[PDB]
Amino acid sequence: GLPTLATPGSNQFLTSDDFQSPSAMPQFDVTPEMDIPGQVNNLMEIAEVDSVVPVNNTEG
Amino acid sequence: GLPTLATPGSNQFLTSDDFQSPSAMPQFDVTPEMDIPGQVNNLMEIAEVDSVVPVNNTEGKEMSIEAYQIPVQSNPTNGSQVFGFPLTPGASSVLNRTLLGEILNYYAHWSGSIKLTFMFCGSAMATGKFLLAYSPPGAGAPTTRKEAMLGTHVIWDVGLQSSCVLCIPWISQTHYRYVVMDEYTAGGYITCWYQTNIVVPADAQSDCKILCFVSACNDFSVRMLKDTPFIKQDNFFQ
Amino acid sequence: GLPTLATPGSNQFLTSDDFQSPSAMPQFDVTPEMDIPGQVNNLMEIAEVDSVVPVNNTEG
Amino acid sequence: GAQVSTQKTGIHYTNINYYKDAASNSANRQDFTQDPGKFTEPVKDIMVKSMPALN
Amino acid sequence: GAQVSTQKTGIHYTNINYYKDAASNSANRQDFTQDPGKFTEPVKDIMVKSMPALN
Amino acid sequence: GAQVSTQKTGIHYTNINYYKDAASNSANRQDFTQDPGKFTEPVKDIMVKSMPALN
Amino acid sequence: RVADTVGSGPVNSESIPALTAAETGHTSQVVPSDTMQTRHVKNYHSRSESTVENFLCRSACVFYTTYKNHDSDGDNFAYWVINARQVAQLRRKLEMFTYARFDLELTFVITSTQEQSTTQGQDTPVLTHQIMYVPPGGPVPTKVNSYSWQTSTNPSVFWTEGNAPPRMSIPFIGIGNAYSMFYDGWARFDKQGTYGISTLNSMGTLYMRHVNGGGPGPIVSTVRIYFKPKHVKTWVPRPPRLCQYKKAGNVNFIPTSVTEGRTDITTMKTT
Amino acid sequence: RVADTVGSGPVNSESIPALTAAETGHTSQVVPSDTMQTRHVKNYHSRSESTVENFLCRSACVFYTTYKNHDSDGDNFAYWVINARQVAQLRRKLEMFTYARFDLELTFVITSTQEQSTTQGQDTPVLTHQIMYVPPGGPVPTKVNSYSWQTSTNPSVFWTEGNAPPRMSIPFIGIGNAYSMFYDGWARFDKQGTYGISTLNSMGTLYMRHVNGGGPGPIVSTVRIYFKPKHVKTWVPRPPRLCQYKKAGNVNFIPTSVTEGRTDITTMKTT
Amino acid sequence: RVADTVGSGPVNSESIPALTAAETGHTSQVVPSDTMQTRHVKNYHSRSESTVENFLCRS
Amino acid sequence: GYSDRVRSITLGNSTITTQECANVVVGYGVWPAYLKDEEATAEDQPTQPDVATCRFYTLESVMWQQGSPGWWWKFPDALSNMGLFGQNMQYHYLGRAGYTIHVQCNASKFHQGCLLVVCVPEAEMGCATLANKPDPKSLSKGEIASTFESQNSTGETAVQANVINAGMGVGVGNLTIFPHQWINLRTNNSATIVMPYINSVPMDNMFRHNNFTLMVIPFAPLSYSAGATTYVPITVTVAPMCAEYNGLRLAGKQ
Ligand SMILES: CCCCCCCCCCCCC/C=C/[C@@H](O)C(CO)NC(=O)CCCCCCC
Ligand SMILES: CCCCCCCCCCCCC/C=C/[C@@H](O)C(CO)NC(=O)CCCCCCC
Repeated sequence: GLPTLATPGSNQFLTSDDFQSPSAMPQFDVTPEMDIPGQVNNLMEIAEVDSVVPVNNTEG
Repeated sequence: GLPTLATPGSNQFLTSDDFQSPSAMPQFDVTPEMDIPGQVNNLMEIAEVDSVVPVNNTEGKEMSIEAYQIPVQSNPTNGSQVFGFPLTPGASSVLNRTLLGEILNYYAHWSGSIKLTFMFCGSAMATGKFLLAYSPPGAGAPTTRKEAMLGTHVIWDVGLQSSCVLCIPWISQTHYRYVVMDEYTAGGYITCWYQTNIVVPADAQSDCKILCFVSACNDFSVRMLKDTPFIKQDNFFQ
Repeated sequence: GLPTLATPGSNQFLTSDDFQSPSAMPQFDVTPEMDIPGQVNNLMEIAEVDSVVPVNNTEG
Repeated sequence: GAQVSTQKTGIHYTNINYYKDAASNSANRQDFTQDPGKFTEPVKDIMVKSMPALN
Repeated sequence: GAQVSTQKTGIHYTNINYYKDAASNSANRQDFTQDPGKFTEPVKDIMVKSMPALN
Repeated sequence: GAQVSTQKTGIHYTNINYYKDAASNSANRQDFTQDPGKFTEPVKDIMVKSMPALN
Repeated sequence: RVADTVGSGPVNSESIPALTAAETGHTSQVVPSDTMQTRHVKNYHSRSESTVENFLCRSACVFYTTYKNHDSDGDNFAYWVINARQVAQLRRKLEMFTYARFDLELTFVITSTQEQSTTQGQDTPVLTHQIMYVPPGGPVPTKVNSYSWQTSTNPSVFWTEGNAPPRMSIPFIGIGNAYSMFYDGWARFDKQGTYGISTLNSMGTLYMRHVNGGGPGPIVSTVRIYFKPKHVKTWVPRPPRLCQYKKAGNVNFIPTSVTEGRTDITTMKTT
Repeated sequence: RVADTVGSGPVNSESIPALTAAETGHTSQVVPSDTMQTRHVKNYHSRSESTVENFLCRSACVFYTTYKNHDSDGDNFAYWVINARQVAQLRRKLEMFTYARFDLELTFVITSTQEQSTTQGQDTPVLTHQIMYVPPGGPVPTKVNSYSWQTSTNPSVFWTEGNAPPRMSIPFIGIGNAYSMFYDGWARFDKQGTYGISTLNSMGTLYMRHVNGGGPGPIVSTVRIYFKPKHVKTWVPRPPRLCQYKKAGNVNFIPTSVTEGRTDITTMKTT
Repeated sequence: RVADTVGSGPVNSESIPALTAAETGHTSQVVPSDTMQTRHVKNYHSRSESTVENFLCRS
Repeated sequence: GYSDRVRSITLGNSTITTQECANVVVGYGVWPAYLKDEEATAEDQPTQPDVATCRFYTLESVMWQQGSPGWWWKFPDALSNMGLFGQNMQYHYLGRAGYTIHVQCNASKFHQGCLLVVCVPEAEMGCATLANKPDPKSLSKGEIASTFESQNSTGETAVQANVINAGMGVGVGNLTIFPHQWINLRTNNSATIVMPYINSVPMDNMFRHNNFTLMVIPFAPLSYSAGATTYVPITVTVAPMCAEYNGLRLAGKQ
């Protein structure tokens, strides 16, 4: 056995972690990717779009 | 000690994992491999094989060998229907229990073309032309030789070649279809009709029987493993 | 800490395992090997030897 | 057979995939593609800022 | 002395065997052999689709 | 500084010793020496099978 | 990374960078360099954290259930039909895109609580659970001990309380080339019956249960399910959900105001 | 990977791709390109998940037992004769092939439950078990403490409750060049006596037992055995089991219908 | 690994592979090729598990 | 000058002719052949009778009827009484061999019906009575064909012969995974299979183990109009191929 020293944070569950993990479904053949129009890569491409502002959000 | 940080999933037991593990029997000398005939590499090589379909699984006949006997005879009218079942290979009382059906019931997703072979078993003196047809889902189910004929079909004349191969091609909005009966993933309808009544000479049987075999084509595949709904159990056996 | 995922069989004790383990006696100087006659390498060298069979293991 | 990628800074980090199914891998966050031209300027006609949208 | 194999996709993964008995290794799932000719067409006589099975 | 040895089959496995005392190492099972001539034929006189043990 | 600012001086031309025709539907590529003088600014800001991948890649509870260690009649196990619309948080996030494609990272947080009794001499051993996934069509369990828990094919996880939470990875199991977040359609070709996303929905059930009863004392365990999309792909952006959610199987809502009101169209003292 | 579709146009020939002689026993290599016009479709679908290896390679419970921490007379340990026919799930799977060859991955899930009493002042320490395999011919245990548990040669596993489930690997221990799933033969050369697979069956017993009694309070532990074939080889396919199983030592069954019935030979409304 | 079998045909000689003098204390190196006809058999069997090391190496 | 119906097979002093056939199904694509030195365990030299044993033995015939559910013949044994085959079979502990099975049945252009001819290797069968094991006589009667039933079999020690399950607890209509051919009176006349040695061991005893069973089940019931010949027999002819034997001794079976 290769000598190991566990460090704090072990057996911990961090919502925003990012580790590899075992696949519950081995050798699964995913359905091929298609080319749907209007793909988004970053939430900013959204915010660069114009939307109407409810400036007169007054009295009802 | 080399610093280690254990991640979630540790000391967990996942049925479908796949790690190395210590051998309980070290340096064991396994018995040499022989060359048994008929080796299988994939469950598909199975489903590409034909098996008889119990199309006439009607009124108690599922208990008899008659379940596989499609009735055919001389009629005083044209266009009469011979039989019909939905392209729902997975959960259909007719198909689901075939070789193809059995395999399918161990999965949840499927895609591919199907081969339906028909074998006429009447006297060699008997004749007749049939119309085997597949109508994709969308409209109702064909109820006339017409309608049925507006679909994908083959007209099978019974000459020396007593076996005709209709071939249900894959036609779906999606790549795969659920193995269970889901209307989203409907499969369509398979029907057969008299193109030209069974003609026979004197002293020759008017009624005959047709056998039907189902099997998958070279473009067929399956996904998502699951237990069969077909085998139950109450206590451990003895 | 290098991310680690323990697999089943951990902290288990298998009679027939075969891992390295820490020495309770460090740098111990073992007594030199001598050349005793009749060394055995495999239990078969034994079974290839003849022994008398009690064929007449009859009535007492 | 590992791979080294740069970290998120203002130095790299080594990495190896231990599983056979690519689905087991970690999220690819070193990604940075972007095309706003889909959502803005989706006009068949290219518009010059200096010019008017009617002439 | 490791080995790199490709993953199951629509990138590889490194791997080393730590045990002496090959039985200890993981299931070989990267396998993909297939011969349906055993089960279908097991006839001593090759059949042409265009032709009839009786002539 | 590791070492690769073949496994027990009908492929190898890498291995490194982490301890300083050789006694810490695992059992050497890849061993396969053998001399039955010690126990059988321990006669100073070589015997030909075809011949008799008295002549 | 973001674009840096360009040095701008005074101008005098027939060029109209300040005026366009929004009626075009094209969004203006107007920077501050136009309509005003600017210094030069090398901008280093990165959009790295607003990437679709990062916006979604974070574990979120999607549901949870309960089950007792005891109960005659079996009946002491739970199940849940996989789906991501019973929780407000994540649903709204996923529903900012019409179609998406991604792998999923399953993480379960199992906990047990003990309830009041009269039972005495209780020295309860560790608790071991079993979560079993059942693809659609598979034989479903009836009692805490029906044969189906053998999971000869169905994958499942066994876990002993006290250890790190369980976790697995799921590939993109969609039938089509992507997951559909919305579906303005019906199930049957005669528009009769189910209308809504509820028709594309069909991903099997999840079964939980105690393996060992522990003690004779009453216990109640709760299983929390956490999704976490990975390797993401998103298509066709949509207006975030304005009205609160009302049902898990449909879009149904009760009309909501566009925002909150203020006193005048001139009040800076925002609400 | 699967085969892709070929572009097909209209035809007019004496070629009969639509007609054969099933009486041949040869299965038709008829694609949709024949008997109908087709577009060209590059098919990427992979059969990867239907490989014999993947169909079997998944842990499945094959049996389980019980034993108390206490009992005078020894008699508080269990045993089980290794065999894979006491469970319906896996048996049917393995029985889809006549002969098979493979390594096995053993995984044990041990749990303990405490039963009602009157005992007081119970502060029970951790439980440690022992599973011991006994090849056929080896000396079998009599009481919870007979000398044979020394396992000087027999391999076994010691495990403390609360940790990851125990696991080992077993090589292909068959005598012949493969495991036999069926055996239309007898044990003795005079066809007298045992008939069936039950004769090839002979792989030793498995013994379980508590190492420490824990406390004086009554406890009952249960051991679940899980097999998981690896590096698989399969020969001669068979019709899946139609009738339900009735015995573990033989093929015995009570006649079953080929499928379920419907109203007419024309009813699309399947059962 | 074990020794494989040698192909044997019929014999007629003054050679006595069947008879020795056990009084010698030497064990006979008699294979089945002598005293009977045999086919040829390439034997792959390994003695790996009967090695002194493996016989003892078990807790 | 030919028809893929025509056919002439010869082994020893025997010869088979086929005026109406499909093709010839060949085991699992594997053609029978003598055991190699690489796959052997028995060290003694084997006997290869050849012509004396690898020839065509023709079992007792059986009459097909409008009700006949089916027939079956276990195989290692069935030839236990055929000339020098059966003999070498009694004097040896071990033996291995392939076969050429030829089922023959003929009617007129006015008769109709359809038989399924299969070779089920390792066809273990169940008992009619859950608690017991079917006695030997119920399993095989040598050259005498055994019969399936069009209903449930009854008590004691018989075999659960109901045809729908082939006495193996499966769906009779799936037997088609094993080597087979169909005899469709309308277009057929005979069926021919070439079963190679199939077993998990290089050789086996022949009286203790039946490495496969031939089954002839009619899916399309025989029929004919009045006046037509009423007696339609079925005849099985089998020929051992590449038979080797080992471990010679006195003869019998325990
Ligand atoms: C032990 C291991 C257990 C593993 C269990 C895995 C269970 C599967 C979890 C899958 C979660 C997918 C979430 C994707 C969102 C889609 O639900 C939506 C969202 O509105 N609609 C839709 O429903 C989209 C329609 C697509 C249909 C896909 C059919 C499979
Ligand atoms: C601490 C470590 C403990 C390890 C314990 C290991 C125990 C051995 C488990 C072996 C399981 C083998 C399963 C293979 C299936 C065969 O049983 C079948 C199946 O019908 N028939 C047959 O029986 C086939 C006949 C072959 C005879 C083989 C003789 C060994």
